Formats: sequence, structure tokens, C-alpha cells
Amino acid sequence: ETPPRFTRTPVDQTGVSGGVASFICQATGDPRPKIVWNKKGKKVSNQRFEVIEFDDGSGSVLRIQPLRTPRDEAIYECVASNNVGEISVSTRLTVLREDQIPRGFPTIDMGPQLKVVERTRTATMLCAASGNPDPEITWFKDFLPVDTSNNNGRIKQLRSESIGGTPIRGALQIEQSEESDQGKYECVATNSAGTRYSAPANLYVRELREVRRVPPRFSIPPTNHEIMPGGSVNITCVAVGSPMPYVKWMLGAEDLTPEDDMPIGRNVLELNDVRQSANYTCVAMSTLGVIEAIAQITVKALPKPPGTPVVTESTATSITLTWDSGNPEPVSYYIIQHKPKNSEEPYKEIDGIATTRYSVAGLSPYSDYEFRVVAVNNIGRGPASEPVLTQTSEQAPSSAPRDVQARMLSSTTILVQWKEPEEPNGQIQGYRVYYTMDPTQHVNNWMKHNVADSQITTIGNLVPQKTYSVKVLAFTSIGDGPLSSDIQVITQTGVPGQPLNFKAEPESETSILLSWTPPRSDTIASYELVYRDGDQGEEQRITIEPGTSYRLQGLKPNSLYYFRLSARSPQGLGASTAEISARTM
Amino acid sequence: CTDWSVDIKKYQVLVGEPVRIKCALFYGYIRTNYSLAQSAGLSLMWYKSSGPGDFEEPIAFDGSRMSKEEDSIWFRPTLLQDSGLYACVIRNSTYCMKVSISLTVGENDTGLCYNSKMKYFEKAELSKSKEISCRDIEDFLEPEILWYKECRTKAWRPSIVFKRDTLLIKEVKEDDIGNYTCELKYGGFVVRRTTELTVTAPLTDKPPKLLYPMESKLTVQETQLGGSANLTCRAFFGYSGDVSPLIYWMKGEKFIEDLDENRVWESDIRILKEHLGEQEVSISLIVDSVEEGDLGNYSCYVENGNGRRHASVLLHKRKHHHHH
Ligand SMILES: *[C@@H]1O[C@H](CO)[C@@H](O[C@@H]2O[C@H](CO)[C@@H](O[C@@H]3O[C@H](CO[C@H]4O[C@H](CO)[C@@H](O)[C@H](O)[C@@H]4O)[C@@H](O)[C@H](O[C@H]4O[C@H](CO)[C@@H](O)[C@H](O)[C@@H]4O)[C@@H]3O)[C@H](O)[C@H]2NC(C)=O)[C@H](O)[C@H]1NC(C)=O
Ligand SMILES: *[C@@H]1O[C@H](CO)[C@@H](O[C@@H]2O[C@H](CO)[C@@H](O)[C@H](O)[C@H]2NC(C)=O)[C@H](O)[C@H]1NC(C)=O
Ligand SMILES: *[C@@H]1O[C@H](CO)[C@@H](O)[C@H](O)[C@H]1NC(C)=O
Ligand SMILES: *[C@@H]1O[C@H](CO)[C@@H](O)[C@H](O)[C@H]1NC(C)=O
Repeated sequence: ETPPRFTRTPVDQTGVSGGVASFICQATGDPRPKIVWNKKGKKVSNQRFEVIEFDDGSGSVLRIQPLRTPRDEAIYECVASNNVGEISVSTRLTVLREDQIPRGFPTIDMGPQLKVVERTRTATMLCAASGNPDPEITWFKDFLPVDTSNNNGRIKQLRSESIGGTPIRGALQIEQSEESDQGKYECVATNSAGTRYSAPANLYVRELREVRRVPPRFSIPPTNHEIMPGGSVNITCVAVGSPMPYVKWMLGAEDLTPEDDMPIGRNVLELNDVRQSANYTCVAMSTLGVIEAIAQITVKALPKPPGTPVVTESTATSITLTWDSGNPEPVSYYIIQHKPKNSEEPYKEIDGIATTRYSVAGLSPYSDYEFRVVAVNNIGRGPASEPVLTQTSEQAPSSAPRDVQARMLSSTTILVQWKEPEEPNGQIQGYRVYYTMDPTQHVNNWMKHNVADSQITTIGNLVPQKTYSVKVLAFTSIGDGPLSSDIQVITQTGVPGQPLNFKAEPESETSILLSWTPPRSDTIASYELVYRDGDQGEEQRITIEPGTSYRLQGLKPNSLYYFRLSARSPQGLGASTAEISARTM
Repeated sequence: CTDWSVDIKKYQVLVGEPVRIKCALFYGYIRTNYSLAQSAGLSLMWYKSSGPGDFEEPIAFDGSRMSKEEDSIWFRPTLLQDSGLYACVIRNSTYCMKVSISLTVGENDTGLCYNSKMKYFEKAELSKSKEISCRDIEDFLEPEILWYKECRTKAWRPSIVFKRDTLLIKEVKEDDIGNYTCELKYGGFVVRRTTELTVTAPLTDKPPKLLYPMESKLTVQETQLGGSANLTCRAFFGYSGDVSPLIYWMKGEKFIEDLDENRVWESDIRILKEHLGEQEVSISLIVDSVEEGDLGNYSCYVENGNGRRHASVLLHKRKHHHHH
């Protein structure tokens, strides 16, 4: 058992004639203390005095309304008592007439009004009081004091911000309203001068709303775009809900529709010159939250360059190329530019390749080209891919060696030299001499030699006065090119080189002149002149003098006669010139 | 969203005059002004309910009549359908607060210019100077004011100095009673603000005056035991303002109400004669069962802000009949 102890003690009050005063006494003890209200020790009761009890066996409130002055003006006391102990508390009451209401005394300018919220909905009560010093606002429900100690909970207190000039505003906020909250509410304004009550306002509480409000939601969201630099586009945004929200367009932070005029529910955006890219927000707001949704407006101007321009097949006169598109977006087709490596001339351009693989034809064999790839769609040609260099590898020479020539050195040795093919076709890996002592054998049995890009070689151990046959070809690393021939040379002394600038002209109907140039070899016995009446003639030889030109006579008019030269040295015969024919007048 | 409900300041106005409804929240509740609210990236929105509780439609503006200049709404003119509650909302996206402001579009009372139920109220004294104002105009601001009397242009006597927004009767007569309606141009339209003038006698400086009973004459009331008793005090008050008359009874040093226990009680103060603005009031003592017990001294007390006067009566009984 415990003796009674105060949980809430009454505080002094100063009210106004024909108004209200309330005093509070709440107490705890075992067993539950009874509470009694006294004026000078005596349990007073009076029709102008009403005592109200808390629902819990705690304490009670003494309410005096309407106040009468100066009768009520007296010293009162609260006494709580049980058969285990007794407690009492004193407090003073003062009442005024309005003939001497101090300057700066609270006045109600507007009091709470009847409000009807549904159960589990947020209800707000409003009040207006002024005074100097600033008034304190408190609340009573069904005559009892509310007090919200934890300030955080279903039931919380709102406070005005005192600008220097206005009445104090004040409210009571009830989250999740319940039927227990039903009842008769009155508010109370206090300061160092005294206390004033507003008029009573009842609160009502209903079960459900017919229908509640609708938060804002997008009926027609804002849809992304690609457009040309400075084109036009109509972008529509529509929001709905209850109440209907406004729609302002927004560039992220800044608002695009001007506040003093902001359309309702349906704003459609007209665009002029997008140069640079941007981000457009469309906001809708009702009283049930703010919603957002963005549109991306961007302009492109070109495809990116392809990647991986790599060859998966090649031939001597074509190359098959493949590349990845390299692009996220829809390109129409690609164009390839190419020219030879280290060329400063303009690139060639190939239009319309609708795929990521392509074979380039009409190229020249074993020829160097430089490539990049650019993608094109309807805006313009983008930058080139990184470039690639690649040599068209030919798989074999396609022409015989040129200028196969030979001249004699000593009696058991000859000197063979030549010049590179017009169609070298690759890195020349070497040259081949098919020398032999027996010019009637199958080729794998003749004898074998080798040159490696030296244009010249010697062959020895020949036996004097024997016929050797000789043929020459070039080869690359892939394989062999074509053979040349014109040698079955006999091994004795050195020989001169066939003349150059060899031409024949008909000086007359029965005479013809010949112009030729003698080689370096000064020691010259004579030149050989094989002439024959046309094609089916006899091979007759004529003795010409070692000079520069000669005059032949004794021929038939308007008739063709072939001729073939071969320099003749006093040590041995040379090489033969190109086959020319001349017609008599 | 924190709702502050209907604001204290009401807007009432005659069908056909311009009206500028400011948003109350800037001018009292919240700390900042409108321009700053915008800067901090807050939206300002208006909704219109037709009363409580009709759901608020976001109110469709033209630009002519019902426009929306910076922190207020302009009506030019006002229309009967314009009546209602106008919710005014402010918003971050983590912040939401609104208040309602009440607007009443009324019509002239049959035959007049003012609306009978929509006029201010003032009071004045004979032989003392009253200054009628023309208030709540501040939004239209020294143009010409045409004061009417009972809605008719009159030629004013010489004691009436018109300045700008005021008019000053240096010496108030009884004739001065009535409905002063003032008029003003702007828009262009016409706005009216009418105030009714009631005049009173000057402030009395003398204590009240007893009638029943006289402050000297010890008057006596006959009663028999067991009967019921009516001691009706009657006194006169000079104009003491809005203060309710202070007249009451007493028994010795006991005040009546505390003594009772439902046998002896004071009535409710009847006003017998009321006239600009001096009164003849009455309050009576009532004794139900007359004991012995109750007999004797009952004094009526009268009082204002000028002193306290009391008169005295006697409660007693008639003996045996004329037999002596
Ligand atoms: C103690 O004893 C005294 C007796 O002296 C009682 O005092 C009177 O109480 C009666 C109650 O009936 C009052 O009677 C009323 O008279 C009023 C005055 O008349 C009006 O008309 C004149 C015009 O000639 C005006 O100048 C004047 O100001 C009044 O307005 C009336 O107002 C009363 O009401 C109405 O009655 C009829 C219904 O029949 C209505 O149709 C009328 O419109 C009229 O308004 C009533 O007639 C009387 O005024 C009291 N006198 C005094 C001096 O106070 C106490 O009542 C009594 N106390 C008790 C019993 O508790
Ligand atoms: C000033 O205006 C008021 C308000 O209209 C007038 O009060 C009216 O008085 C007549 C008396 O003839 C009554 O019938 C009406 O019912 C009253 N109306 C209201 C609304 O109270 C008053 O009469 C006017 N003053 C003058 C001198 O005419
Ligand atoms: C906007 O929201 C912020 C949140 O930090 C809040 O502090 C502020 O009071 C709100 N209003 C304004 C006008 O900034
Ligand atoms: C309504 O007001 C007008 C002034 O605009 C006035 O002339 C008219 O008389 C009033 N209506 C009635 C029925 O009096």
C-alpha cells in the first residue's frame, strides 16, 4: 500500500467576469484516493461550480462558469484522501471585470468551429487569440485537459510563427481520428495577465468517406525524341486525379511555365531550335503528392566509325573485309574509302553497303591500299574507323622473267645475268637456273641451281664443246611463276650483245635500207643477215661490213621478206634482235 | 498536407465590385513573402470549394475578370457564382500547407445601395466629435469620396470637414443617425463601403439613480410568513458604454445567491426602458417560503464607474386588526 501522491497539481489562475476558470487535480495512491474540492477547508458544492472526473479512477477538474467577480475571488484548495493517508494542495483564484481588462490581455478573435472528419483521417482544429505578452494556447475535451507529453504520437500540437504584428494562430492535429476523440472541445488562452476561453466547438467523427481523394497520376507520359538540329515537335503531357493536378514543364530545376499563369491538366510543348541536347521534366501536383516524369530530347548528327575492319578472306585482286557496325543506333548503310599506302591523292569512295561484311573487287594484283570505314545515315558521314594497312599477297608470279640474257666469260665457265620480272608479284624469294649437260632429259634429271634475289649467277664445270640447254623462272613464297627460254649455248669464248634500236625501211622497190646500233665490243668481224622471201624461204647469209648502216640491193618489188640479226665476233657469235619484216615498194 | 481551415479575415462584397483576395498565409501565418517562396522553388496553387464540404476544383482562370496576379486573386467585377471558399496552397515536395479564405458575394437590399446584412457598425455621442472612416480600401489606394446618407447625395451642414478617406462631425446631433454609405471609383468600377451610425447621450459621470427604493426613504414591504415575496428594485443608468448595468441586492454582509438553497434568489435583470443609451433596469428579490428567518434588512445596490449608491427596504408583517 502507498499513501496518495500528486501526478498533477493545480496552478493559480486569473479569469474574466462572465467567463470560464478551470482547476485540475489528478492523484495516484493505493487504494485509489477520493478527491474533494474545498473553499476554506469545507467541501464546497455550488451550481455555478461543476466537478468533472477523469475516465480513469485518477483525479477530477473543477470548472466555474460563468465567472462572477468579486464573489469567486477566494482561496481554494484540492484535497486527495484515502484510509492510508491524506494530501492537500493550495492555489489562488482571481476574477476580473471588463472595465479594467489590462492592455495586453488575451482576446479570442476567432474560435474553433464544428468539424467532421472520418475515422482514421487527419483532423485539424483552428484558433485565433491575441495579447501582449504573447498568449499560451491549451485544449480541453469534454471539460478534461488533453496534454500530449511525448509530442510524437497520434495526437500532436501545431504552433504559429509569431510575426511581429498578427494574432497568434494555433491548432490541434489528430492523426488517425477515432470515435473516442468524439466530444465537446474548448480551447484556452493564457499569459501573465490572465486567462480567456473561446466558445465551445463540438467535433464529429464518421466511419468512412464515400470516396477519398485521388493522388496525381500520368494519363499521357512525356515521350523521348530524336530530331534534326532545329526541327519542330509537339510534346503533350496530360495528368489526372482528384483534384486534377496542374502541369508545368521543367528543365530539371527551373520551371518552364511561369507561376502567375500555370495551365491545368493539359500542357502541350511546342519546340523550335534544338542545337544542343537537353532533359525535359513534366510535373503534376495535386494535394495528394507531387509526381514527375522526364523526356530526353536529343539531336544526333552522325553515326560513329565502325570497329574491327578485319580481313577473313583475301585473293590477289580482291580482299574480303568484315567489321562490327560499332553503333548503338540505326545507320542506313556504310561507305568505304581506299587509296594506296603513302598516297597523298584523294581516297576512292564506295557507296551503299547495307551490311557489316563486304568484298572489295576490281583491285590490281599485289598492290598496296589503305582503308578506313565510315558509316552514313540520313544526317551525314561520320568519322573514319581507325585505319588498317594490308598488302595484297600474290600466290605466284604471273609473268616469265624479263631480259633473260647471257654472255660468255672463260672457257669452262659462263656468266648469266638478268633483270627482274614486270610482274615480280611478291617478295622475290629467288631465281631458278635449269642448267644441264644433256639437253634431252626430263627436267628433274637436268641439274639444279639457285639464286636468291641477286639477278646474276655463274655456272661452272661445263665441258667445252658440248650443248647445254638453259631455261629461267622466278618464284615467290607461295609458289612458282612461268618459265622463259632461248638458250642451248655452246661453251667457248666471250660474245657481244645484240644491237638496239633495230629498224628496217624500204628505200626502193628493189632496194631496202637497215639502221642498227653496234654494241660496246669494238672488236667486230661482221654481222649476220638472214633474209628469206617471205615465210617459206631459204635461209641465206650475207656478208655485211662493221659500220653503222648498210645498203642492200637486188630485191623484188612489193614483196615481203623476213630478216634476223645476230652479232658476229671473231671469237664467237652473239645474240639475236627482235623479229622485224619490211615490204618492198 | 497541413490544412489551417478557414482564415479569420473574411471577404464580403456586393455583386459587381472589384475584389482582391490576398493569400492569408503570407500575411500572418508563415514567415516569408511571395517572391521568396518562389525563389525557394515552391509552387502556389489555388482551389475553390463552394463551402464545407464540397470538394475543391482547381479554379479555372481567364485573364480579364478572374485573373491571378502574383500572390492574390483579382475579381473585376465580382459575380454571384464567385461566392465560396478559396483554398490557397503552397508546396515543396516534402512540404504542403493550405488555408481557406471566405468570400461572400451579396446583393443590395430591396431599394437601396448597401446590403443590409453586410455593413460595418460605429457609435457616437451628442456634443462630441466622431470620425467615420472608410476602411479595408488600402488595396485601391486620395481619390474622390462621395459620401451619401441613406443612399442619397446631400448638401452637408458646415460642421463636417471632409479630408481624404475620412469625415469628421465636430459636433454630433441626433440627426446624424443613419446609414452613411461612401463610394469610390477604380478599375474602372464602383466599390461601396457603408457604415451605420447610432448616437448616444454623452458619457455619464454620475452614479446611477435609485427609484424603487429611494436612497433615503426607508420604505417598507408588508408580508406574511409562508407567503412568497417580491422586492423589485428599479434604477436608472446613464450611458456607461457597452458595460452591462451593475445592480444587485444584499442582506447585511451576505450576498443573496450564496444564502439561498432555492428559497431566496435574485431574478434576471430586466431592461424596462432603453433609450440612447441610458437605461431603466429592474432586478427583484424572490423569497419562496418566508421564515423569520428572512425578515428585516434588504438593501438594493446600484453602481457604475462613478461610485456606489444603495437604498434600503424593510420586510415585515401586519399585526392584529384595528383592535386597540
Ligand atoms: C415582481 O413584481 C413586479 C411588479 O412590480 C414584476 O414586474 C413586472 O413584471 C411583469 C411580468 O409580466 C412585466 O410585465 C410586462 O410589461 C412590459 C412593459 O410593456 C411594454 O410596452 C411599453 C409600451 O407601452 C414599452 O414602453 C415597454 O418598454 C414594454 O416594452 C412588457 O414588455 C411585457 O411583455 C409583453 O406582454 C404581452 C403579452 O401579453 C406582449 O404581447 C407585449 O408585446 C409585451 O411586450 C409584460 O407585459 C412588467 O414590465 C414588470 N414591471 C417592472 C417594473 O419590472 C416582476 O415581474 C415580479 N417578479 C417576479 C414575479 O419574479
Ligand atoms: C438605415 O439602414 C437600416 C438598415 O436597412 C434601416 O433599418 C430598417 O428600418 C426600417 C424601419 O422603417 C425597418 O422596416 C427595416 O426592417 C430595417 N432594416 C434593417 C436591416 O434593420 C434604417 O431605417 C436606416 N435608417 C434610416 C434613417 O432610414
Ligand atoms: C522546402 O523544403 C525544405 C527541406 O529541407 C524545408 O527546409 C523548407 O522549409 C521548405 N520551404 C522552403 C520555402 O524552403
Ligand atoms: C441593386 O443595386 C443597384 C445599384 O447597382 C440599385 O440601383 C438597385 O436599386 C438595387 N436593387 C434593388 C432591388 O433595390
